[PDB]
Amino acid sequence: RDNIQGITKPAIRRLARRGGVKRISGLIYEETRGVLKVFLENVIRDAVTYTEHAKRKTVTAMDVVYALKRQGRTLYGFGG
Amino acid sequence: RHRKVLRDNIQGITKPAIRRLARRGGVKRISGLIYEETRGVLKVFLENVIRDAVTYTEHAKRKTVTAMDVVYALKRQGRTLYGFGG
Amino acid sequence: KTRKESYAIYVYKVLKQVHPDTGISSKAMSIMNSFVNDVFERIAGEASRLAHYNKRSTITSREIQTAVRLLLPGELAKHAVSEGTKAVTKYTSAK
Amino acid sequence: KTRKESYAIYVYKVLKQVHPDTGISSKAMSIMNSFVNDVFERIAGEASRLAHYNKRSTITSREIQTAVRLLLPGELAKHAVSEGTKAVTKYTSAK
Amino acid sequence: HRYRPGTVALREIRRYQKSTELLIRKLPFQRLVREIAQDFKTDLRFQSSAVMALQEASEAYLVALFEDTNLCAIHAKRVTIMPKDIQLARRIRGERA
Amino acid sequence: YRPGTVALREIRRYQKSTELLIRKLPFQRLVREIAQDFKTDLRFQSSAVMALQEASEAYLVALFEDTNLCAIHAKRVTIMPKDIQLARRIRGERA
Amino acid sequence: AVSRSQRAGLQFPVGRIHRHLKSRTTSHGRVGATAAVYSAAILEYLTAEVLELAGNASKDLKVKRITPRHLQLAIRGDEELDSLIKATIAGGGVI
Amino acid sequence: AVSRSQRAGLQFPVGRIHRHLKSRTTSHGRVGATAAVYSAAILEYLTAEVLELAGNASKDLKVKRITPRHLQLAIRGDEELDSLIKATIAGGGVIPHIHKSLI
DNA sequence: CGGTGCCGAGGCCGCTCAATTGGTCGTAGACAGCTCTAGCACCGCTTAAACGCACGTACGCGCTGTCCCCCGCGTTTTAACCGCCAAGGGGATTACTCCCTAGTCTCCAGGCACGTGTCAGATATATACATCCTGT
DNA sequence: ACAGGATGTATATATCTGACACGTGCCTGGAGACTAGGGAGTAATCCCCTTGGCGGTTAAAACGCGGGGGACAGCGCGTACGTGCGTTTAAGCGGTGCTAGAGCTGTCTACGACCAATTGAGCGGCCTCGGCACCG
Repeated sequence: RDNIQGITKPAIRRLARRGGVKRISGLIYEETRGVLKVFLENVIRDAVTYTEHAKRKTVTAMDVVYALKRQGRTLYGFGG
Repeated sequence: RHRKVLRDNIQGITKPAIRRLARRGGVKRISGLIYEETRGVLKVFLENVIRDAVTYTEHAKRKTVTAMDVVYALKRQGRTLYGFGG
Repeated sequence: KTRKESYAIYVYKVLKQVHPDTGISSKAMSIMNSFVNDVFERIAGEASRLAHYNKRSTITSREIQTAVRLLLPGELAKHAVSEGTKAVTKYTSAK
Repeated sequence: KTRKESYAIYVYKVLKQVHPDTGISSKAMSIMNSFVNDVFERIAGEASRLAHYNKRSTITSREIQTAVRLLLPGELAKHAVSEGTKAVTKYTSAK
Repeated sequence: HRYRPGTVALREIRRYQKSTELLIRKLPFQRLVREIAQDFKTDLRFQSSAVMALQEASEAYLVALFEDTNLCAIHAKRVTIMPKDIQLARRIRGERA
Repeated sequence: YRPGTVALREIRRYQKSTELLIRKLPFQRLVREIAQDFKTDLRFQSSAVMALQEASEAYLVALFEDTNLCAIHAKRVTIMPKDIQLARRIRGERA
Repeated sequence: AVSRSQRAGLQFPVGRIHRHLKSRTTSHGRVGATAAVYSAAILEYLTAEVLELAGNASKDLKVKRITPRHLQLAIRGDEELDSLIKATIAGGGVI
Repeated sequence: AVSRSQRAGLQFPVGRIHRHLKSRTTSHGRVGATAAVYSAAILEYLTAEVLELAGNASKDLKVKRITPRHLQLAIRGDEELDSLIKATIAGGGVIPHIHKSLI
């Protein structure tokens, strides 16, 4: 169990259930593991760069909102 | 003194023209019902871009649409285009 | 500790204007606050860009009106520019 | 008639630096000019946004460096920040 | 003598891919641009460079759409594109109708 | 019982609610592991990792909905990795 | 002591919007007092539209408080605001 | 008696970049002296990469003059430059790309 | 459809700092006037491209086994969740001070339209070779 | 399974002309010199929110078994798009001319920036109570 493997099969299954997927194959688990890893990597690079600019060592919520705001995937509900 | 209320120019994008476009696009074979729908999508794309460019050039109080304003309109739609004005 | 600027009171006021009895959760209030800040940021940025395009330096009502005719889609923009002209006329035709 | 600002001469100079014999068409020169203006506009906008985030008012080298670490992807950004630090050190360690 | 059906298509693929020049007749496209420009505001004139740039952006967007629909159809175990492929690709990208 | 009913039950149930689906602690461990590379020994506000979880969940939901459209295009009812890769290619993230 | 917001007959703090617009400008950017009331009216109309849609959805669900789920429902329900707001509502949900 | 570009050993106008950055900086904002130098270096390196790629592309076609087709080929050839320039090249065309089931 | 509990949210103070009105100025735009570059409208001529159509042949769509494989349940087993306690790193202030950058004056030189004289690349043409299409 | 054999493509040369790199005269925005003030760098101090850990506790993961279902080769056929042919049109070019709106330029004025004395509304606490979150 690597640290990526926390995103397990029933979690991704329920996620696809929210999207309306009726039936899932086998390799989708590995596929979405890789995809979500890529996406979180892309966000967290920007968040760490913001925080390192601000001379802080704590990734606050405001910088996560900023990083999502820059990447065309803005998110409300946290101020900014 | 304007004349020539235009009509039927949507047929200007003729069938061999769209054929040539898709040939550039990397399409091998085309079913005959494509032409109407690609005419439609071309219509709506030009509608949005021309609308934004017209709003620009009307803001500058001009009776004509310069190229720089079309480039600006395409910039505001995420499809910015180099070569002409910026 | 220093107070932070918000918009919550004005959202509450306009809500009570349109709906006299209903309420709004605090989390939804924060959502609306962020949404107001986002829309106003977009309008201000677009107006600044337009003023820099037309080589002017004073953002009057005209560039703002063009910004809402730009961002918002059709009939929403029409209602918006109508309310804007109505408000600015009520402002100007006063003491 | 009033002259217009461009970048063409500097693009020609850096081209002759990297490639001593080749040439560039005028249309391609206009393309590169627009591309330079676009990248610089993106960097300036991002630096202004970052300075407004951190409640500061003086865009120094730090916010610019963060802007290029933001916009450009990884190893291109690494080469960019390396050349930036090298240039600013050559500037500072002078008369 | 006659070619096999499709070989001429691939010849035209190579031809119209390695070329660069524009692909829609200039005057009909300009007439269409003015026709769409009518209802938004009357008595409009156009710089020729402006209509040129509109043609460039138009052909670019249509080429991207056609390439993406070809990707969709070749995923769909066919060779001929179809209007539902175009509608699917636009629905994925973010546009709608 | 029969297969094909509990699925639709899950569709209804998991679209009625709005609560978090990915369980919090393994996701937070994943976030800390990923941030371990781009800098050393970070710290995270709980609100920040909550926001990251919310955004990632929304993104995965959107991707699944789109790849479901892609799969139903090919007359199947079961998605496949080529469908997800096709959807991400069409959006253009190419990652 | 006439409270210019009421002189526009509006709820939004037109002085605060004025000093907000005062900063996000070009080098020597100036804003016109006629523009602040216009932006205020724009924000007031947009908030009124979104909140009345959310309140209609709430009275559909028979709840005095408006939850973020109501905001998600109202935004994705009417096509116009969804076409305007491409954002992701925190804790909202799907359709 | 020296210019800031040669003072830093660059090729982009430090004064012009400084004036532009002063012209787009949140009216009560100020612009540091070194920041213009940094921005000029950044733009110089980006132009260096794109122009070197264009030259390497044109050299394989035996043309001493760089054309927009060469710009588009050089940009779409590389991956990360393609990730940067998301725009459209006027008259640049597309890259020769043929898929699997097209035969 | 009522019961009980919960604290989230709505209404009520103290206060302090941001609107606000009054007075000045000066600079930015409004506007009238004048030019003239460039966009619109014919006219004619050529001709390449659109267009109609006649076959036919690749192939899109549908149907049929069919075997992998994915969903549903059942049991265990495991690691998340809640609650609570502890230490302290770092976030968030205030308070100096001085480094740095906004200005102004003077100056001139790198930079920008303008011309022009050379030539690199488009175009054409005539060779020297790939390349599909039946086929013994 | 290469043998003809039209049918398209390297390739070298010839031309040719518009494009462009380089040389000019000119000329405002960059540089250098100085001064002022104020933004932030650093220094210190407080406190809080973050990490760490423990212990129960219990819903969710997780193998595993089984049974139906659907993904998919494989045929098979029956519309339809490619590949031509001849035929017609309007795209393009080149001119030719007409005029009007883009672009400067010079005045004039007006409105917004700036400064200050004032005061009230917007926010931090804070109380409190009833709208909702569950439960026969």
